Parts: sequence; C-alpha cells; structure tokens
Amino acid sequence: TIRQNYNETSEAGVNKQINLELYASYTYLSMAFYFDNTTVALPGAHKYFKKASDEEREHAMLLMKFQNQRGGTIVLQDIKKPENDSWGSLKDAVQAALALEKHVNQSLLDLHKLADSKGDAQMCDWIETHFLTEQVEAIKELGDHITQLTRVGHGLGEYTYDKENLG
Amino acid sequence: TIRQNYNETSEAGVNKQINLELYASYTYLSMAFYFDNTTVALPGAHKYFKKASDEEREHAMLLMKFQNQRGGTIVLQDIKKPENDSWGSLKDAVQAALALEKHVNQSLLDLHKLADSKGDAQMCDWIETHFLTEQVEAIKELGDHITQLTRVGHGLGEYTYDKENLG
Amino acid sequence: TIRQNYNETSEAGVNKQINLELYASYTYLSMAFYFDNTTVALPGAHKYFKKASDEEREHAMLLMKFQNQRGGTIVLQDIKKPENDSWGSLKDAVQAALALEKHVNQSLLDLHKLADSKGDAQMCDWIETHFLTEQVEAIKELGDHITQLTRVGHGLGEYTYDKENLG
Amino acid sequence: TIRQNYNETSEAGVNKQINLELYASYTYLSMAFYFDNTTVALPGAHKYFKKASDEEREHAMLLMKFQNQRGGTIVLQDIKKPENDSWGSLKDAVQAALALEKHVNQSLLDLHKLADSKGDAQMCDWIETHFLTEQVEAIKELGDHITQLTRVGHGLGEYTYDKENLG
Amino acid sequence: TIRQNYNETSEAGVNKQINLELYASYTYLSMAFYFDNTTVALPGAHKYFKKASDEEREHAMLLMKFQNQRGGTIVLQDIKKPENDSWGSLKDAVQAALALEKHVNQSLLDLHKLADSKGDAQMCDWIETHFLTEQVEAIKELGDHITQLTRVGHGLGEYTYDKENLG
Amino acid sequence: TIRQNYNETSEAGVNKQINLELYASYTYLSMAFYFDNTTVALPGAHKYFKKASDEEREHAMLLMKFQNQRGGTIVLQDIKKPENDSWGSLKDAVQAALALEKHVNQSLLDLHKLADSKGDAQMCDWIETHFLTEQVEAIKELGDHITQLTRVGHGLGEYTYDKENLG
Amino acid sequence: TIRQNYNETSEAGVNKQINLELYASYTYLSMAFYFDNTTVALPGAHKYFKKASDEEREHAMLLMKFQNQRGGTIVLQDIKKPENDSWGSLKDAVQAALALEKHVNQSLLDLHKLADSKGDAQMCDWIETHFLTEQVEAIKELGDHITQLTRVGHGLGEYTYDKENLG
Repeated sequence: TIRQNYNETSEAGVNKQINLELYASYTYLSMAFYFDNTTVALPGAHKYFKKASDEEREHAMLLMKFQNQRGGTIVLQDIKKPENDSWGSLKDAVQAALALEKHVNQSLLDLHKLADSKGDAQMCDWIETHFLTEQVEAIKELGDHITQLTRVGHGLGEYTYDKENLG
Repeated sequence: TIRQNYNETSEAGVNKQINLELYASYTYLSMAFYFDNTTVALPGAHKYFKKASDEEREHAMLLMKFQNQRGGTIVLQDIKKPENDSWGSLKDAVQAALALEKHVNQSLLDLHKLADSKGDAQMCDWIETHFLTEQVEAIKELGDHITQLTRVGHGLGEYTYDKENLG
Repeated sequence: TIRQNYNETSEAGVNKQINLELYASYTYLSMAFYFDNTTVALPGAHKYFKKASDEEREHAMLLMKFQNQRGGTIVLQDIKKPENDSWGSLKDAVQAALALEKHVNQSLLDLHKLADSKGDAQMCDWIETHFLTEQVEAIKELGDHITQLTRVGHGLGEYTYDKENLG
Repeated sequence: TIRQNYNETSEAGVNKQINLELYASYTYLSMAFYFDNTTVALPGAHKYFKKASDEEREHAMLLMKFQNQRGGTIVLQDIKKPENDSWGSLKDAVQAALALEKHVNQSLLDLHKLADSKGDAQMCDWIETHFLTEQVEAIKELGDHITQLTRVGHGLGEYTYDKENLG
Repeated sequence: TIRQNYNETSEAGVNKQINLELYASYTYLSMAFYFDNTTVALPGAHKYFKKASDEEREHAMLLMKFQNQRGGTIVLQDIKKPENDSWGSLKDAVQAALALEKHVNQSLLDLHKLADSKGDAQMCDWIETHFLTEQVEAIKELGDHITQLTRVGHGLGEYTYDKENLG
Repeated sequence: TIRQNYNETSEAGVNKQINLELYASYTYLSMAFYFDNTTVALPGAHKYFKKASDEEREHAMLLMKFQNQRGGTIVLQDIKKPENDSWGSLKDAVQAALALEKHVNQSLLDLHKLADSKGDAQMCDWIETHFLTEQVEAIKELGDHITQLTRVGHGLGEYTYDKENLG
Repeated sequence: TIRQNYNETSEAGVNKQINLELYASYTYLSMAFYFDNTTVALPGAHKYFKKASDEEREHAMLLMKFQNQRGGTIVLQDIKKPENDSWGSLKDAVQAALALEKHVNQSLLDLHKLADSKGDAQMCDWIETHFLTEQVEAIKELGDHITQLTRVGHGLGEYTYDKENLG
C-alpha cells in the first residue's frame, strides 16, 4: 500500500544488485586477508581492501533499505565465492578491483536505464545520488592507483606505495 | 528576460502544486488540533501533525520561490477546507495522511514527467532533489506508523505509540 | 463536560475569526512572494511579509487552541485567495496591509462585544490579552510605515526603507 | 483611608471564595494521601494531587492578600472536611476534581459578575488575571486526563498513566 | 487612517490624565528635594520620592504613547505647581501622597468607566494592565508606611524608618 | 581503461564548455578591473565581479576534473578576450552578465541534452548537481540586481547599491 | 588628472605583461590537470602547478591594479592556449616551467629597462618590489627541483618527489 510507481522488473533488478554488492564485498575481504598472509605481508593493502569490503557491504544495505522503502520485497541469493583464491602482486589485485568495479558500474547503469523505461524518476535519482558518481570516483581512484603502482615498480616501490598510500 | 527553457505548461503545473501543498498543510492542521480536543486528547499526534502542517507549508514556499526563480508567475487559488472535520482514531488519521501523501506524490511524479517532456533538466532535478525522495521517505514512515498502530492495538497501545513514538 | 459559560454564538465567532486569521496569513504570503519576483525584487518586504504570514498563522492556532480549551468544536472553511494577484509599490502593499488589519481588528471587537453580551468574562480577557493590543500596536506600526514610505519617495527611497527597516 | 471603590458585597464574596479555595486545597490533600495508601499505591497521583493542594492553598493566600490590598478585612470560617474519605479509581478522583474546579470556576465568575455590577474595574481585572484563565486551563487539563484515563483503561493503563503522566 | 473605535471624549480624557500624571511627578520632585534640605535632611525619603517622581513621569509618557497609538492628538497644558512648598514630617508627606494617589486612582477609574461607555475594550484593558492594579499596590504601600510611621513614632524612629525602609 | 559509457562527442562538449567558463571568468576579470578605474571607481562592483571571475574559474576546473574522472583528454583553445573593454554603468555590466550567464546556461543545457542522447546517466546528474541549479540561482540574482539598480537610478542610487549590496 | 610621470610606452608594456602573466597562468593550469590525468596520476605535481597557476593569475591582477593606480587603461588580449597539450615526465614539465619563468623574467627586466629610460622611478621600484626578486627565487626553486628530479630518477624517484616535495 506504500508501493507506487515501482515496477516489478525494477524490483528484481534491485534484488540482483544487492547480491552483486555482497559479492564485491566478499571479494575485497578475500583480497584483504590475502594481503594478511605472511607470504604476502602487505599491511596497507590489507587495511585498504578491508574497508573496501565494508563499504560494498554498506552499498548492499542501501539497496536493501531502498527495496523496503519502495514497497518491494528482499530476496537474497547465494553470495558466490570469489573468482580467485589469491590475487597476485599488489598491482594485480588493484587491477582485479577495477574490473570488478567496472562490471558493478555497468550493472548500475543497466539498472538505471531500466527504471528509466518504467518511468521511475525517484529510483533513477536515488541511484545517481548514491551510486553513479561514487562508482565513477571509485574507478578513477583505482585507475590512478594502477598508474602509480606501475610507476614505482616491483620490490621497494610496492612496499612504499602500500605503506605511504594505501591506508 | 530571466525566463529560459521554462514552458507555459510547466509553470501552470507548479501553480497547482503550490495549491496542493497548501491543501496538505491545511488538512494536517485540522488533524493536529483534532488531537488537542478534549474528547480525543492525544498530545503526541497533535505535536506530530502540527510539525507535518508546518512542513507542507515550507514545501509550498519552496515551489513559490521556484516559480519566481525560473521567471514564472505565482497564481494563487482558494485553499479548500479539508475533507473531514474529525479524523477518528490515531491510526485512521495516519491512514488519511498516507492517502494524501500518495496523492501528493502522484501529482509530483506527473509534474516531473511533464517538465521532462518539455525537456527541462533543471526542473526535473529540482523536483527530484527537494521532493521525490522526501515523499518516498515520508510514505515509508507513514506505512510503518500504520503497521505499528495495528500491532499496538486500541486502548493502552494507542496512547503508548502516541506518547513514546509521535513527538 | 468541560464546557462552562461558553455560548454557541461565541463558538461560531471564534471559528470565523480562525478563517479570517488564516485568510490574512495567505494574503501576506502572497505579498511576501510578490516581493520575491524579479520584476519587484524587494528582499526586505519579502522577509517582513513572510514573517507577518507566520504570525497571523500563529494567531489562527491560538484561536484553535482556545476553541478547544473552552469545549468548543473547530469547523474549518475554505481559505479564500487574496483580493489581488499583485500588490503595486511597497507603499501600496503596506497600505493594503493596514486595511487588512483594521478589518481584522474590527471583527475582533465585534467578537469581543458578544462574548461580553453573553457574560463570558474569560473570553473577553483572553481576546484582550492576546489580540486587541497586539492589533493596536500593529496598526500603529503600519501607519508609521506608510508615513515613512511617503516620506522617502519612490525609487531610491523605496529601496532604502525596504533594506534598512523591513527585515 | 486606603479603601476606595471597594464594595462591602465584593468584600464578603472574597471571604467566601477564600474558604472555597481552602476547601479545594483540603479536598486535594485527602486525595493525595489516599493514593499514598498501600491498598492504592499510586505514587504519581500522590505527587500530582499534593501539588494541586499546594496550588489551591496558594490561591487562598492570593485572595487574602487581595482583601488586604483593597482595604477589606479577612474573616475566616471552618474548612469543611472533604466529601469522601476514599476516592475510588484514579479516573474516579480526576473526574471528581474536574467537578470541584467546575464549581470553583462558577463561584469565581459569579464573584466577577458581582464586582462588575458594583463598578469595580480593578477587581474584575484581578480575578481575570489570577484566576479565570487558569481555571479554564485547569478544566482543560483535567478533561484531557480523563480522556487518556479512559483510553489506557484499568490495570496496566492506570499504572502507566500514574507513573508516566501524573508526577 | 489608524484611528479606530476611539472616542473624542476618551481622547480628551487621556489628555487630562497626562496632565495629572505630570502634576503627580512634579509634587514628588518637590517632596524629594524638601527632604534634601538641611532643616529636614531625610535622605532615604529623598531617594524614595525622587523615584516616585521618575515613575509618575513614566506614567505620563505611557499615556502619551497610548494617545499616539490609538490615533489621538497629544494636547499639553501647564503643569501646576504642587500644593505645598514644604511637607512637614515624613508621615505628613506620605499622607499627602496617599491623598494624591487616591485622587489619581479616582481619575483613572473615571477614565475606565468612560472608555467603557464608549465600548473601547482595548482602552479598558490598557488602563487595567498598566495603571489600575499599580494604583492599588501603591495605596496599600502608602497606607503600610503610614501605619509604620505612627508605630516608630517621632525622632529616632523617623530617622530609622527613613534610612532602613525608604531607600 | 577507466573510460566507460563516456561518448566522444560529450568529451568534445566538455572541452568547449571548459573554454566557455574560462571566457566568462575572463569577462568578469575585465569587468572587475574596469570598476577599479578612477574614472569608474565602484569598489563594490570591483569585489563582486572579481569574485564571480574566481567562481567561473572554478567552474572551468570542475569541468576539467570531470573530463579526467571520466577517462577523457583535456584539449584547450585560446581564451577569447572579452567583448568590450569598458562596461558602461553598473546596470549595464549587470545586464551584460545576465546575457553571459543565459548563454552559459544554454550550452550547459545543450551539453545535458547531448549526454542524455548518448545515455550518459552519470554525466547528466553531474551537470545537474554542479551547474544547472547554480545557473538558475545566478540568473535570478542577476535579474534582481538589475531591477534594484533600475529602482535606485543613477547617481547616489548607483553608489549606494554598489556599496551596500554588491560586495 | 591622476596621471603623472607615466609614459604611454610604459603603459602598453604593462598591458603586454598582463597578457604574459595570464599566459603563464593558463599554461600552468594545463600542467596541473595533465598530472590529474589517470595515465599520469601525480597528485603532488597537480597540487603544485595548480597553485602556480593561481600565483600567475594573481600577478596578472597586480599589473591591472597598477595600471589603474598610475592612470592608465587596461586593454585585454586573447589568452593564447599553452604550447603543449601534455607535458611528459614530471622533470619535463618542471624544466618547461623554468623556461616560461625565464622568458617572463626577461620580459619583466625589459619592462624595467623601459620605465627607467622614461624616468619612472616609482614604476621601476614597483617591478622590483613585486616581481624581480620573486622571479629570481622562482628560478632558484625550479632549478633545485630539476636537480633533485634528476637525482631520484624515473619511477620510484618520481613518485617520491611528487608526494614528498611538490605539494
């Protein structure tokens, strides 16, 4: 009875993005503690990625809160385990994160393009306010990270950028 | 000479939104002082609804300011007296407020699709920023109030929800 | 059961002073946003008349609270739109205001004359305490405002009084 | 040689009201301690009525002070013991106080109407300033209380209103 | 243009009350500096009566401010010289001020009766608010002083009551 | 490798908008120091336009930061010198600025239209969030200034508005 | 009638320098945002050159202020777009700024030598006070930077100097 201008296809897209943000959260947590293994031992990457895990779990909860505000119903799925068990050099993990965030961006845009076709002006603006520029700034951050990490090279530079920059 | 991309039909629609926001305001004032009558005596509801009345008046001034900013012209109408002189129990009045808020939301969504068809980016963003999400938030709040007022039940519970939740 | 020494003619009297007060709130809010128009651009009168709109809206609620205190029943009517869509010069606006407040004042005294003619000591003293002198002091204020606005003249003077004295 | 415009009849009516304000005081102190009885044990009503009894003693001292200000002589009578020795439910006692304060308001308006017929402008205003509006608000407060006492009902609702609202 | 419900006779009354208030002021100033004289030399009464002069001139200015407010025209007259050049003992001086406030009080009550007959309810409340109760309190204070000046008697007692009570 | 859903015409439009806010920033610099001339010497207009010149500079910079954030390339052109070398009366300059801002507002709305047509949801919300409402507020502000500057006229009115309002 | 000892030729040379200080400003702002590009991502150089560009804009405003102080008229020219659209390595951009500031120092000494030949003692001193020593220190700072950029080398040394020393 609060539901208004809230399409069922939009409702299911919210449900798939919820799962999607949880999966991003689970993947970053895996990166965080891959950097906590003694054989890797990059503490700033671990701090940085652990908070990336917290933020994406906050994205999933925004989507959940929004599903309820609009009169939708929350339907949770399995959160697939991450696609790798270890994540390589630092630059490899950051490159993995960029690819993850671009796929997350693309789904948000698909979700956006979808509420638009259902005439859902509020849902469109809600997604712009909370996700579309944040995703854009997140992807620029990572692009910068990858360029700098190429600059300072393997070895002493990877340590330096992990300490003086990530966290 | 300050008018720029402001359609004659968009302006007329702001003028009717001004009236509707003033109608909401006057209805909530009726609700506020109904709950201050000795045969009802619910000080939470009165506080709560007096605030609501104040806010619907602020929305009406926003729109007037918005008309003036975009080069339009405020044209005022009578403010129709509210559909009821008394509003029953606490839950009933809450339900009337949900009914009115959904009606105000549909007028806003209509006004949004209108400016969109005249291709008025600034106006659609304006409605989104100041209104469309506040309507969703308020419609969710009213939904929760009707649900809890059902859980608390008549008698002691109506008083408790009124005292400890509303104002 | 709380009603005592409260004639049904007076209960009707308060109800219609309520409407009259709300009408003045709306007249003034029209004035305040007429002065917000680019073609007019008098920020001081905008502030001043906006304030005056809230103060008569508070007047209306005193009466509503009173009606309730004595054991009456509020019955709201429509709030008729203002006499005028636009308000001329600043002096023109202030002079219509003085007219409004003398009409209002007159009906307060016709409402007083009749709580008196029914032996309602407390109504008369409540009207005196909250209304008769506040009206007097306002009408004097507005008369001073008309005399000064004549004094400083159109154009630069109108500006200066608006800026330096109204808000 | 301080007496001026002070009717002999107004003076005796002040003396009877003095007795009536004390009568109220003693009735309230019998309520306040009935609710301190273990068979009743409502500490919130006890607090509440004890205060009321101080209030009504204070009123009595206002009238005595006034009789001295206007050149009259205070003549004291027995303070009749209250009408009951126990006062039933909390709602029973509140309705009973509404009746007392109803009688007192009638006695005060009749006093007002007496001094008005004797041309005593200062007396009329004094009664208006110290008593008549605060009797109206007292009757408003007690009516409201009764309505909320009927709403919360007997048992858990009586306890709650005792503890939360009275005292 | 501001004048409303303000009779020509009352306006003449406000003018005579103004002259009386100024006359009052000028008699207390005389008393004040009579006590400043070496042959009298009562400094507490000099302080006291000087404040009574300052306060009676404030009364004169309120009435003028009331005249301007109601749309009257202030018409001023000679301020007659007080009735005595010297005022005997401290008790005599108070007895003359008791005589003087009672004349003022009678004139204030004549003034009330007379706006009342013209149905000027604001003017009746105004005289009640600012003057009527104040006259009563001052006559009681003056009578109180007079009884005490009898009790302390002549000599050392007049000295003591001047220093320790007046100022 | 960060570029995503960013069209290549949009990227061109961001560069020409960059050139357009620098052209404005430079026009406002010209105006600011024209009023600093002894033959003109309006210090308030100096401050005011100097600050507008900084704000349009920052507009240019936000647009370059967005080009970078979105994965495009900044290409700059000559900053065309302002269209006049002197700016007439104060009211003339504020008219030139309204023209200038309405032209900016047109290209921003052409850039919004244009990204919309490519489906660039984030760019649209970016222009609404930083530019479209800011434009509308500046235009209203400017039109009010012209209306007031008209009212106060030339001579003392121009000096006064310069000093008390602009800067 | 303020102009004194101010040669026509000195005046035009001030105007050309104004253009040259702005030219520097726009060249630096193109550096500052090239280093904000993801392919470069040197936030320390971005901070650094953005500041330099504000500095050089400020210089421009000094010259405009001076041309007004000495009775001349400011004549604005196009601001030519910088020489490159991207600026290579961090050391490449610093050497390039050293060359710019070298040209500017030459243009400023030639301006100095011009006013000296025209007997303009105040102008010579002004250029000495606001520009010539702070060009020398600017050339000193940039030389030092280049030497430390050649010392830390490309890769890890570039990152470090960016982060630690510039910004």
